[PDB]
Amino acid sequence: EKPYMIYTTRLEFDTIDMIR
Amino acid sequence: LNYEYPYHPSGNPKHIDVSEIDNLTLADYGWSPDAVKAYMFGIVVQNPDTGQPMGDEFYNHILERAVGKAERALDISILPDTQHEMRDYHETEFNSYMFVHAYRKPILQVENLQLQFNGRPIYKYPANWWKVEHLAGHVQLFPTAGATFAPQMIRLEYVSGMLPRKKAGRNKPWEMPPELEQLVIKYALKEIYQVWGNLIIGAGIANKTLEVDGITETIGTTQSAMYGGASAQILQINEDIKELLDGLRAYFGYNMIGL
Amino acid sequence: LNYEYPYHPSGNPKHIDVSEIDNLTLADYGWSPDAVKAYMFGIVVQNPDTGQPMGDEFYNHILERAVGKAERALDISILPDTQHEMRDYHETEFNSYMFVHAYRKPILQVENLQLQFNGRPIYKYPANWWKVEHLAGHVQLFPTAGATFAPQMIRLEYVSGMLPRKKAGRNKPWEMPPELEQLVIKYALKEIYQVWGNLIIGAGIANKTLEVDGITETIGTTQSAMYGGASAQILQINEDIKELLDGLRAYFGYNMIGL
Amino acid sequence: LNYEYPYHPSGNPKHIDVSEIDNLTLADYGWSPDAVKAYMFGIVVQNPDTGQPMGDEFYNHILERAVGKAERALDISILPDTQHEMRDYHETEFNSYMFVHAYRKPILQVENLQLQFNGRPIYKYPANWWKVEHLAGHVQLFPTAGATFAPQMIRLEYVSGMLPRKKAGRNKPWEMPPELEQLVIKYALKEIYQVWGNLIIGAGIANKTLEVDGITETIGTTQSAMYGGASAQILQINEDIKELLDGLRAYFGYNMIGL
Amino acid sequence: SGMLPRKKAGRNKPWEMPPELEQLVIKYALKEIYQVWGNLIIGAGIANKTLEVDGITETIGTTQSAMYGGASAQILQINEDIKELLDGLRAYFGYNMIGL
Repeated sequence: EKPYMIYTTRLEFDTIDMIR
Repeated sequence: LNYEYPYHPSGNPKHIDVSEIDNLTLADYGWSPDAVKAYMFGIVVQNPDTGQPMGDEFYNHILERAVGKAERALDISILPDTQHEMRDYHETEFNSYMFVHAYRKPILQVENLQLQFNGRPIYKYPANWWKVEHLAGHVQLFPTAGATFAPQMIRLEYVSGMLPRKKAGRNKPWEMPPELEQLVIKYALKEIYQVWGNLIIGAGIANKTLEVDGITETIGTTQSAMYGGASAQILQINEDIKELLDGLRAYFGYNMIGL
Repeated sequence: LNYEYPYHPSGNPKHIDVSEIDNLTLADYGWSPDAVKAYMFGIVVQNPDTGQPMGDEFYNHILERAVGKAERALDISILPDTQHEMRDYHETEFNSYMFVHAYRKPILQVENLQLQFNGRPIYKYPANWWKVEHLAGHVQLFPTAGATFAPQMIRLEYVSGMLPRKKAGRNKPWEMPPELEQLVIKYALKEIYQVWGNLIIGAGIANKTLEVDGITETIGTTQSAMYGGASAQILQINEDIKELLDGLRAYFGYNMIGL
Repeated sequence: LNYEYPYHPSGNPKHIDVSEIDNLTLADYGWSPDAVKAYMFGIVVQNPDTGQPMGDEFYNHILERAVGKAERALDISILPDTQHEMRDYHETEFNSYMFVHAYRKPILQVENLQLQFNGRPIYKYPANWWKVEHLAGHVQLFPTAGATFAPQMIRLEYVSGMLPRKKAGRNKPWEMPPELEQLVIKYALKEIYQVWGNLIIGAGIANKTLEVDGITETIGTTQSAMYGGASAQILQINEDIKELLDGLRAYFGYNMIGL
Repeated sequence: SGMLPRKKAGRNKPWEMPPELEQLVIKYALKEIYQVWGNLIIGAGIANKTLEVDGITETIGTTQSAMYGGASAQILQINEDIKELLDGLRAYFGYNMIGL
């Protein structure tokens, strides 16, 4: 009536690339 | 035919009762603090010195001002209100089936229309003569049966505003478009993002690094000497507002007057 | 020939029953939260404070407003609704086989057409005279047998909207083109990405490094002092929207009127 | 009809008592230090030499000057005041139903209107002849019954200003629009941010690093050799001011005069 | 109305679909599939990562960035191909015209 007035993200190694 | 007197079903159908204009609220149009908070899902605005969340009073205040802004960016009356106008006689438009353009639009319904002189009714036009075009804001008469202008000869009373839409995805010409609700939300949200962009990080910090006893932390924030923390969101919201305003200024027409 | 009275098979063939316009839903056009999630395959939006995924109420809300946006970016009626219009007599168009352009298009079918005076029908045109062009939004009569204009002489009732397409890859002029569905999806998705962009990292972080006892972990995120986390996706979505809108604004024509 | 003499209900309805114009205050329009602090939620301005917070005297000072700025950026009278004007005879406008444009607008009510010669009233126009258009600032007469100009023939007294709005989200033509309140707030806030921007860090520091015995602490602040600590917030406030001013300069018209 | 699938390689009758229009439709689909896939090549919203653990160190820079998405390059090239194809096909079909 009246006017109003005053997570998840993980780092990990690529292990297949480590094998390579 | 039978009807409540002024509200002839063809020319001036009744769309709202004059009791309801006192009862309708911002919340009935879907403007609520929770509707804002939904667009910031996963954020809280919180005083870093006390952990207290921001009070809903500020949300309501911002919403009421955002509605005012929307009612000025477009030449419209959103919330229902009773308008009383004294309009000038102009010969061309008076001859043009007593054409008058209301100052406020849409028209929900016409309440009274009279020709008067010093407040005395000179003639009271039968309600069955009244022709109303609601979204345009036009009123005309189609009678059943020394100067080019004169001031305040016509007395016009009407209700302007929009009703909340009755179906999903649809609006009648006297019902609020769904996208105008989103426009008002976006206007409020831009202010809430301006507030929140000060509090994500210690005030005036752009970079921090701390190293203590073999623990090290470095943070780069989105704050910078040029851009505030919420710059990105505000820019995107301004783009959305621009698209919405283009659309709504296509829905309502360009204003024109004959001199 | 035999037919339900208003729906003459040549001039005004029946395309929908007035019972179905209450039964059709957004999901029948494929606008569903599952479709949006399919375009966001491999992403999940969840509140970091609780792990709760975003509720389908928000998706349906955004979808309905995106439908409204599409219905204003193009001068079209997407969802079936009954329209009742009072249209003005104009001498040129009245002489031009009683030409009237509907305010809303496409026309699914015409329900009533009458010439009237103070709500009294002066004449009721036989349904076998009605000629309808659905995608254009044009109605004409081809009878079998003191001023240039007058207000609200014509009473017209019709259903506007589009039906869901019957076959893959095809549409009739009264059926929604397959790509307008994707436009509405892109509009919804543009909002969902703006929500998701706040939750990829803690608020207001562009970079972090944390090191403990010689273990080091370091992130540069897609956030920045200028660009939000979902900037690139929104830019691509805007490009797709631009192509779609160009195509659809070639399908529907330029608006024109004779003064 | 019965009325207090000058305030004929049709032509010059009473909107305020001359007692109230002394009782109204800035706080009644919601311009208060608490409102500013609400827009600066989660920030405190305090003297680093003493920890004393900034006094409300400064806020009220800045608010009053911001009101003055708003009253000059737009050609309007915000706060109620009694205006006494001596206006020139011009033949064209005098013949045009004694048209006079007030220097200040809106008109709350007209208090006196007389034709005079060396301060002697030559005629006193009956109040039932007075026609007032409040937001335009126009006064005319519609009588019931050697040179083209002469100086100061018309004596006009009236109250200019705006009343606080009676309902949320709405205003009458004599009521302050909700967004002009926010414009005045933004003007005050733009000064408060310039004060606060000096106190986020010691004077003139853009970067510091301090290290003792291998403990390291490091800050990059939002200050820079070009941009002040509150640059971004002021830029955003200026954008908001620009939108608000465009809207309000559409609400009030372009000034024009006939030579 | 419509087109039939072409009966010979490299050739179409006027009522048969040009081979390049098939490629145009493929490219339109492929642009969307690349938009999907460009989110998944890397952890969402990561532009750089470095990890060091017990004498093993890895650093990766991705094609993702604060401006450009992971599949930006492919999409740009596909847009170039689409532009060439559309110019060709809008030469095959003519300009629309009507007499008023």
